[PDB]
Amino acid sequence: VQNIGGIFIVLAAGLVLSVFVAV
Amino acid sequence: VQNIGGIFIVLAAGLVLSVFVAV
Amino acid sequence: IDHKADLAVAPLAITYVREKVIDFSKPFMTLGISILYRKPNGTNPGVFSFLNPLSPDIWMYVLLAYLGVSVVLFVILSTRIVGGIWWFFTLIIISSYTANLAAFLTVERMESPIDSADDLAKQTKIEYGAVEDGATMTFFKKSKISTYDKMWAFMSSRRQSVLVKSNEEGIQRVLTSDYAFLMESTTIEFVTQRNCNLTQIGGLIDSKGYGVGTPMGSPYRDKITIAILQLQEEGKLHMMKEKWWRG
Amino acid sequence: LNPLSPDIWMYVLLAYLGVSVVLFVILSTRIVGGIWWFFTLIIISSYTANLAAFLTVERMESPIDSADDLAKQTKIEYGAVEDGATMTFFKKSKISTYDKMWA
Amino acid sequence: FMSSRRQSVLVKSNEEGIQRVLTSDYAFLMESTTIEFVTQRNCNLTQIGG
Repeated sequence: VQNIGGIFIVLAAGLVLSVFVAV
Repeated sequence: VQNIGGIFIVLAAGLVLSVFVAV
Repeated sequence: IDHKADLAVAPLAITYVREKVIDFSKPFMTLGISILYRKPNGTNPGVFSFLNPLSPDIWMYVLLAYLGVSVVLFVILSTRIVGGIWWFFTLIIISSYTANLAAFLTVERMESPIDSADDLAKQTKIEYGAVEDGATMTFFKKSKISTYDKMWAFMSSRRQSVLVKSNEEGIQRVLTSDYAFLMESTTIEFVTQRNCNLTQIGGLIDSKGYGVGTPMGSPYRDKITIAILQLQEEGKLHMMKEKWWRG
Repeated sequence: LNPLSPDIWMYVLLAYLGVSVVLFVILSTRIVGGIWWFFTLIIISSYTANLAAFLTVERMESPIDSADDLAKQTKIEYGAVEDGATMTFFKKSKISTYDKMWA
Repeated sequence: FMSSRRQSVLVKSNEEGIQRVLTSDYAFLMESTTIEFVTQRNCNLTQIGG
């Protein structure tokens, strides 16, 4: 929550960017 | 926080000149 | 003063407001006003839980998420960049944990231990008082120092439930709630030797004297005075002190 | 949402991508690796110190739960109804919490 | 703060004031001419404040 919610959001964004790069 | 930015870009220009000299 | 008693041997403090009414002998015991409080019932140790994280369930969410993305990194150039990205993400997590722990430790270090009586005079959450119709209450009325004037003003503001009738009710009032008492230090020494759960915070405020209460205008008081001075010369008062205050 | 002024991390991001691509297009490698590791450690330490200062300032200001905690607090302003009830008691109160609340 | 502890922290003479500064964690408060004589005499002490 709060700071950790933004941490989870940027973790999911890094996961989506890793999925896009990895193709 | 811009006090850190000035010494940061001075050291960045120093490492750029170090890369230019060493290569 | 009504001559229903010809001697008083119960320990009463020698003050100016009672010297003009009745007479006393030499003080067989010296005295100081001090504050009784409970010991600090904190400092939770790590015998069962030691509080490793802050926001602990969401810390477990962080650990589960990083283990899941470690499994994702295991199953699938880009590997170096993704591992470095999660490396400085863990560095961000470590920095946030360090900042929160440093804030908690700096808050915990900057605390007031209410050692002096003026620290008790400043705050109002820690209720305080003394024995009703005693020498400590009468001393707080005539005290022209503003700290004890503030303490007596707070005592008189909430007088319905702060002035007990006996020192056993003093122990029953310290042992519950957040109450501190202002009374005679020999009684504090007795209840701290008997019970090792309380502290005497602060030193002696002012000196007094335990004399023998006599009706005013008697040579009986002078004979009692010479008898007490010879008895303290005889040293049996020290033997009674070592007999009764021990244990 | 740092209390420090933004876009310095954007400068670090653009300069980091620039030094990464001028490393990629070419004893100097360990030197520039240690230099960039030390400077990113400096940036991480400064960010950690600023977060610690902001968290200490936030945790120093406790929520108001009592009258004396409100009296020590200064940013939240307080008052009551004038010339009547709950004002004349504050006019003639000698307790230090209520004296500092009449202040 | 001084008058609440008026029988413990207050000296009776000037010789008690200089020794309590030297021995214990304590600062004295007196007229500046005697402090000028002490600072010209002794080197381990100094004068604070206007």
